[PDB]
Amino acid sequence: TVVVTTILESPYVMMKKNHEMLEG
Amino acid sequence: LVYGKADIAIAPLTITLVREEVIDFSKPFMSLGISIMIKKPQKSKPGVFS
Amino acid sequence: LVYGKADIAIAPLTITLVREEVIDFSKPFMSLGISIMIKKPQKSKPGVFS
Ligand SMILES: O=c1[nH]c2cc(C(F)(F)F)c(N3CCOCC3)cc2n(CP(=O)(O)O)c1=O
Repeated sequence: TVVVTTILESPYVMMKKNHEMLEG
Repeated sequence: LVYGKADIAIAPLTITLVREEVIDFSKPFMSLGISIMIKKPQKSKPGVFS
Repeated sequence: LVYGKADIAIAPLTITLVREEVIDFSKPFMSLGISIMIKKPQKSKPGVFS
């Protein structure tokens, strides 16, 4: 496995609606 | 990345000299630049003497 | 370059996977692409008795 680092930046990296339900 | 906390930063990170001196970048996967943003040219109010 | 005849190539040379396999490329010094080319619109001059 690897440690991919990013930032919250739409539309590059966006959280889905069901981010509280799913955690991965 | 320099301190080992991450392997690869797949993010919109700009290839620049300062950063380039400490990490290594892949070839750009996206080329961009500075640009002008304006409001869409709405219809003008008819002038007196139009 | 690969066979040692030259020590650096500073012509306009595309960055491609095939070429990148055998040599080293700097970061791009000029970004470009395919583009469309047409004749200038050539504004019409109206006839006198138009
Ligand atoms: O690395 C490459 N760089 C190239 C650079 C140019 C130009 F920008 F024009 F200088 C051109 N053309 C020269 C004349 O035709 C139009 C553009 C070809 C190039 N080609 C061959 P291609 O891939 O067959 O186009 C390459 O391989």
